[PDB]
Amino acid sequence: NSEEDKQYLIFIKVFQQAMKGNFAKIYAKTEEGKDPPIKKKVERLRAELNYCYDELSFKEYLSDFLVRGGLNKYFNEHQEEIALLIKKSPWQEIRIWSLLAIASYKPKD
Amino acid sequence: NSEEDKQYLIFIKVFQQAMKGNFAKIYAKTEEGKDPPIKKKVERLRAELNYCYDELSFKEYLSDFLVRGGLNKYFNEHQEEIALLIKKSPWQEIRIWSLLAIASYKPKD
Amino acid sequence: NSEEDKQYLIFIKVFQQAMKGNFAKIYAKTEEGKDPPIKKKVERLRAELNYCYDELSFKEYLSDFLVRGGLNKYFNEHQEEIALLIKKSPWQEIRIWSLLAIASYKPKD
Amino acid sequence: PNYYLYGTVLTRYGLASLNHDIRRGNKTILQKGYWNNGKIHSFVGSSAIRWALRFYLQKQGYLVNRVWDEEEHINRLTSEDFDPEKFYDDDIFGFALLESTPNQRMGALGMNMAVSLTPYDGAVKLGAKSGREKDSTSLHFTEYHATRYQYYFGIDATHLKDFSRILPMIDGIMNLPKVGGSSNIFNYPFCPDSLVFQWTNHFASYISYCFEYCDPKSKEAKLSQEFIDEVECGQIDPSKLWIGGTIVKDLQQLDNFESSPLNKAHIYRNRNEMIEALKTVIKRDLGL
Amino acid sequence: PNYYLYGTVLTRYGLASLNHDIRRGNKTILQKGYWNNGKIHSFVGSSAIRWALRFYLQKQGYLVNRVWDEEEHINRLTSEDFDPEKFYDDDIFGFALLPNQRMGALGMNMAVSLTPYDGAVKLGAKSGREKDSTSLHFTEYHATRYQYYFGIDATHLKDFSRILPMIDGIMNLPKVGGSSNIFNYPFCPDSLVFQWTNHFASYISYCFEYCDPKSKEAKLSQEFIDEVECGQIDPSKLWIGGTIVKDLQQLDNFESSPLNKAHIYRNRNEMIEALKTVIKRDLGL
Amino acid sequence: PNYYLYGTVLTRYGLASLNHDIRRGNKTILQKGYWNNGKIHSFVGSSAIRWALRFYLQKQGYLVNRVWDEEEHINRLTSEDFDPEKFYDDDIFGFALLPNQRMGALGMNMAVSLTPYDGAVKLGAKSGREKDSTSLHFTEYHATRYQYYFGIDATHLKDFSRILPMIDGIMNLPKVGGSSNIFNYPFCPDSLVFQWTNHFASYISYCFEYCDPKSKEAKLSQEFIDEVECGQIDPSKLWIGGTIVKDLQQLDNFESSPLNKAHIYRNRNEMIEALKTVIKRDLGL
Amino acid sequence: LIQSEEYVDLTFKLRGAPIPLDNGYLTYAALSRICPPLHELKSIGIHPIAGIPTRNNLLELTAQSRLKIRIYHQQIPLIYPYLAGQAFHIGQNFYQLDIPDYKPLISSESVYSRLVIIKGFQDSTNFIEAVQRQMDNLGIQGKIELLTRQDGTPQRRQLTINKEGKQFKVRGFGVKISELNPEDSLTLQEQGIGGKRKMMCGIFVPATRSKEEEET
Repeated sequence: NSEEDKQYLIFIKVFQQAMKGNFAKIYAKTEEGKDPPIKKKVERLRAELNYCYDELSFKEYLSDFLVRGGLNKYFNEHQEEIALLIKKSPWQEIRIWSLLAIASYKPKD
Repeated sequence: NSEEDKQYLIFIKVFQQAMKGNFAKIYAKTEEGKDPPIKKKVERLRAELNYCYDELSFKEYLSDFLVRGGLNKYFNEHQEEIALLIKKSPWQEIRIWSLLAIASYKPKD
Repeated sequence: NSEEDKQYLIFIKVFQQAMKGNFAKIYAKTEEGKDPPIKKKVERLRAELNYCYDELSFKEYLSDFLVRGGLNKYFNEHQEEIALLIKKSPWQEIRIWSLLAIASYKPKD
Repeated sequence: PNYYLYGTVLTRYGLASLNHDIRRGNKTILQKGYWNNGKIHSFVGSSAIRWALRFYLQKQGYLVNRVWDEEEHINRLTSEDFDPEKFYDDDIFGFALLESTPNQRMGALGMNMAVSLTPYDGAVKLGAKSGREKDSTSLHFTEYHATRYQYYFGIDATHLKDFSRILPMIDGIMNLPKVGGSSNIFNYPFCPDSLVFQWTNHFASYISYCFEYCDPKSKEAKLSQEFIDEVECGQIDPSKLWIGGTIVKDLQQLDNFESSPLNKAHIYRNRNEMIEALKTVIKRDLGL
Repeated sequence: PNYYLYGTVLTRYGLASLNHDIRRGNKTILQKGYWNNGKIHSFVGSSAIRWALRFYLQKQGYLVNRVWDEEEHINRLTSEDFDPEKFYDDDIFGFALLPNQRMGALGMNMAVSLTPYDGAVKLGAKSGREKDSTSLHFTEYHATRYQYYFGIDATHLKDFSRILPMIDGIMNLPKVGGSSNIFNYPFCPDSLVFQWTNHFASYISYCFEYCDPKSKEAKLSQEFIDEVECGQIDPSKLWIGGTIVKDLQQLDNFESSPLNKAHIYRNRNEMIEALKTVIKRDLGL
Repeated sequence: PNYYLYGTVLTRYGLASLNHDIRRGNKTILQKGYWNNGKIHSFVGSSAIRWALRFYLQKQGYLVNRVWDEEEHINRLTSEDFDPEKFYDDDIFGFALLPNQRMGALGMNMAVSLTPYDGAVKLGAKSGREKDSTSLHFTEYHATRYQYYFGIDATHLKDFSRILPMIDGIMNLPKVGGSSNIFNYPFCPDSLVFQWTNHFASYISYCFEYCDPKSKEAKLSQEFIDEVECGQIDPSKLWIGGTIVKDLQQLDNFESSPLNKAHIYRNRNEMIEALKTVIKRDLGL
Repeated sequence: LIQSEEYVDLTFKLRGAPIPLDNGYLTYAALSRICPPLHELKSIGIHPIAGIPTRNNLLELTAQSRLKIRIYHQQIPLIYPYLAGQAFHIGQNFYQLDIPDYKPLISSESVYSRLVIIKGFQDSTNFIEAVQRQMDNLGIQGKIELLTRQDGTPQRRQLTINKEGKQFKVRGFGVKISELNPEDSLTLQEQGIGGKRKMMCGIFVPATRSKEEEET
């Protein structure tokens, strides 16, 4: 319930879909007998997320990550809501939401 | 409400329309039974957006992008304020908005 | 058990699994010596949790720690409930629950 | 009397990756935080400058309790009991022997963190271990920053066990060795290029950070309008003000400079002449 | 006495694509960033210059630990345990293993383009047909002269005589960067400003500047000339040479200027010989 | 010892349209950018010149891995595995498939027009199937001489005798660009400034310049003459031949100038023969 | 539908500080100072700069704002080295020009001129008969229409020549011309009408600009 909570939950879904897309891209990148990353790419994503000073940089990285994720439906249905949520709100809060999505993305894969 | 977000939203919409026109132009470019890439087009757009190095770069780039977008109705009703928003505001913020528009573009087609 | 009690227990289990992951990471990084310290890790975690002074800093640290934990199967099974509980509840109560989870932790034999 | 030597020194323009933060991932980040106008500036810790001053004191002879090995990268103490009367470093920087003459000393030098004059926007440098083989320690990133640095310090000269030890400290501030950082790939000389020193006998300074930028992405540096207003209004006695460096040219190019009270300060374009005059005044005042 | 050799090196004019940013997509992005007066300048990393110096030391037969294969394009270590006493590269550039560490006697800063980077992207198509990933491509190049600043702590060297090969390598620097097949950019100095002094203070870092934002002409910055004239930078310790010598001598009142008392040689070899004689005299070689 | 052949070659004056940029719209625009004095100059990619040299190697009968069909316009490989020992192509230009790779002895830079681009454009009517329609499109042409800089690492060659065919190909360069070269522009040298030395440093990168912005004759840059006079460039290692020799010999004080003792020949072939004799003597061929 | 030969449109991307809406002598003098040969040319015209209107009588330069020059395609090598890549100053601001692009001269049934100046003709009827006479000299047939404001009055414009200390007053009309056929349309586009062709007035352009000028 509550509009803010629904927006937060479906933004978590958006971020989880984006990480699914990025992880699929990494899976496609690797070849041969080398073991494709699963956990260390998550650690890389964590390191890149914490590497974020001020706002401009974090929003740039978040937008780049979302685009690199590729196709996603939760952002498809909700354009205005997530656009306003990302444009507004402190960047630290959005980083907290992104980390919370990271910690709970894995049930998908 | 607080019409800055109105300008942000119709900027997103005009960006989505312009990119759709560009994907249509690329569809016109390709020929014969090769499948016209769609995800690769988005990847190419993201890479070109990240190629810029402030001010002149990405400003003439995004102006040319909107121009090649074709007949954009919302742009026609929103020439002046979109141009003013382009001239003002930091360029990295414009890049963030463009990347968000890319991430939220799909459900048109 | 009420739904609030269920979510509280799931959060305790989530935090315990995150501590399991962090301590396993420390064990792997500090295999040298007679044995990597365990009490020192708990003291470090307690000091870092008590360092937090406001909601934003504490929730940032909590999300960072939870992601550093790893898979966190209890968070896999409960995206929305645990995410809403973390976002909504006052940070002092979440710190109390986290410290209770720390106290009620069993290192793997 | 209680004489204090306050001063703000501005470094030279150059790529600087002097002070870093927690290792994080593959990217070494600078020590940065909000400084002015809500913009993020890069910082150099004052402990780095204190270490550089200690190294200068060690290199130019002198007696220092802490001796940097410079070969094993280890610190050795000549005497386990700190003696500020004999050793320069104990007298100047103080000590604190907590493990369990006084065991603690407040030191005569007080420094503040060096603040980049220019906001830190981007400036991440790609680094590769090269070769054809790749591994975990292959692709790394290092943050740098093309800016001038500016720090503020204050000396309680009367607190020194030996009053003459202030002169080597000024010499070290002038000919400062490398400040801790990646000098292999980012060699940043920390020698001053503009000085605003004040040799007064009261605690108020008002000269903490007198340098401010223009055109925030440029190497040009000017004296802050607040400092000039402080000088002109009557505060900050010009006879106690020592200004030296490349800021002298900009100060002299100002309109109505001759009529301004700033003209009565000790202004030397050559830093060596300004330091010599200031040391002459210090020796006269301290009875050296 | 602690002796330090500081120097700013200006390269020749040409089309340069030496250091690139992260490579993905169509464009090979030149390593660029902000510089003086707030304009984008192309950069060359100091690690590449250090690699070039080490490669020069290898090619001249000096004993080094790391050896460039030139066939496998990998780095081989002659000895797993670094020994600065025996190996030139370990003594000069230091090492880190993770004594297993050494700070090295050479400290070098990143190379900065004299001229701001405006445009000049190159077309990289590969013959005809089969338009694969090796098809239409873009490469960024810059037509400018790069400038870098270095500093040597001579006393820190295990063998004091090793400074001379370092100067020779700085003179005859091998290939720097990667795009040598299509952008052959010699990195040998054409203008030099050296300072052989016994002070930690250096005021010669990045002393060159352009006269026209789009021209190949180079000129010593007015700040450096003011520094020399005021009294700072002892002219007896200043060594200036190269094509900047002509411009310096065409200046008015040059004879009365204190800059005239500096060691100014139009021929870079003569400057290097005189400076090496002074260094050998001072270091007891 | 390590031996290097550096050289700047100046082409003959004539109408030029080579290595065009993106053919956007109807116009075929030249590849142009900024050069000295901040003026627009037309460029020719060095990849085209390398392809022309490789084509010369193929045509002369030397064994090359890559063979141009000249009819199907498809590049075919004699052997999938690259063997620089046997193939001139792999020995000289290197290879990379992504010893799986080789750097290659030859290193070049883009050819730069001597005079600034005057902006001249030509009107042409291309064929059309719409009822024999003719559409007017714009093609840029530049009437100028191009100069490019190349560097040869003779030691890096697997076979030391392969340097001579490279010099012959540089002298007798085939058509550059191929179909894109609308006006047949001979890229064979008209004036040469070569340097056969054993040092990495070269100061002959772009030694040519124009007396007037609209002229069909060339002059050596005053910087190069100063470099020769001061003593930086050893005259015994300097080779000058072509039309520029005629202008040089008319200069006053030429006999007293250090430029005289350099190897200077009016005829390009005589200078090439003498340089090849010197190279064979030094390389032990 | 016919692309004119021997005549092109040299377009330089223009950037800088906002400029007066009536540049005219300003831009012409700046270019003449940069390019001495531009003064002695005859059959050359400078296009009115295209940018949105700002406050006062100023004009703000956008990314689509560009300096466009109509010139004989064989006379480009007389002004290209002076303009391509160089910079000119209007007042105290520096404006930069990049490598120009060539645009062909397209034919159109209806052509527009934002300003036409004829010496000694200030009223509408005398101006109309003067433009008819000028058509007669060049052998061009068409119907003359005058651009109107929101009130329907024929539109007048003023050119301010700041020659020496005194400032000068030269004024004219803005006409819309149709029924030309492609050949005469191209002839009028190259030749222009009236005087002051280099003075950012008297040249022609399609009627889309006519409607756009009519809007505001």
